[PDB]
Amino acid sequence: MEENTRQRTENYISAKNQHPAWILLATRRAPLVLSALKTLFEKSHDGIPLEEAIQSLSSILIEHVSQEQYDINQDNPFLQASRELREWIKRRLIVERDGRIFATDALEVAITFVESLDNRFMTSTASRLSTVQREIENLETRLNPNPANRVATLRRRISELERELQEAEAGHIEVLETHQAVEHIRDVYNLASSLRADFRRVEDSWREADRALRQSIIGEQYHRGDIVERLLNDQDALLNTPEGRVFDSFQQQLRQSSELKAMSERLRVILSHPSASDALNRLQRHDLRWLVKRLVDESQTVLQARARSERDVRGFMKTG
Amino acid sequence: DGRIFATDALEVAITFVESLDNRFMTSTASRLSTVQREIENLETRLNPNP
Repeated sequence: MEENTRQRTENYISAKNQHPAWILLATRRAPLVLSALKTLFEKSHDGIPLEEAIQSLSSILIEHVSQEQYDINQDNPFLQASRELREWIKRRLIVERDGRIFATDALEVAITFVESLDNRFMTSTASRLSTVQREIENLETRLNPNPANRVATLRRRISELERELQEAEAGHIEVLETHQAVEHIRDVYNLASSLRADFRRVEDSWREADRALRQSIIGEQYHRGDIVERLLNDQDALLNTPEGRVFDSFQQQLRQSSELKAMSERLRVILSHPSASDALNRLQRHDLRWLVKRLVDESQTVLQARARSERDVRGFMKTG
Repeated sequence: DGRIFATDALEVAITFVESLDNRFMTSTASRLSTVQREIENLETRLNPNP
């Protein structure tokens, strides 16, 4: 379909004139600011404390003072860092939240773009095709409701695994070549890293939904009993909004203690293997080593972020 | 050859705006299942002990 094509131009004009990331990319000083921000958050576990961030930013400013054409300050690093950080918060690029600072989704996308723009390592690896093949293999074998097809698929899979077991019993096994392992490690890192990319879009979904709820209530005459069911209706509405729905299923899976613990153990043994150190620098390996911890804590943070809207029912209903 | 094709630059630029509001999402239980399965595969392959 192509009827929307007329409207898409207006949509893109909107995005250009308002969206944070795009506006950032158009600034005369875009690369310097984006690089500074990238470096700042490149070391984060979670939201960084305001003063830790201030120190790091002031130090980084010192490193780039030689770029004098941009009116970069040359006599006061802490004041400059504070001014710039305040401005960036004004740019809707980072959040005045809980004494810490987090990367707005706009910053996430701008980082992904520019960091994926120059001459670099590509977004893929030689192992991507194998992963896609396995994923399609599972997607088809599970979408197919014909039980006959499913049982036949299992009959052949079990035979393949039986071949493998017999081969190993006879004393023959196979392992990855070094560079093959390098590519697989890079593939793992590329995949798992994307899991973090959308938490703070779900956060914004909750924020916008809650602000829309409170905004529509400007009809002070509204029969307040509606919220007795709207308490469930908001949850249902966001449980079909792909953000909240997918995040809820993600939590449902994230609660499988055995699977997450096993995946962490496997990640540990993978990072231990020598090839790991070659595929990734120490920073990336440290990031991946505790990844499960990061996901757990970020999900819990987003939960306690939606928490604000949860109590809003009584704040709306009651008076006295 | 008389035809026209989009350079990689334009491909990436398109991928940028399309990753704005109308973007697709990856923080998914599906993605986690993929990563879990494929990490199992990677570990088992890297294990040399028969």
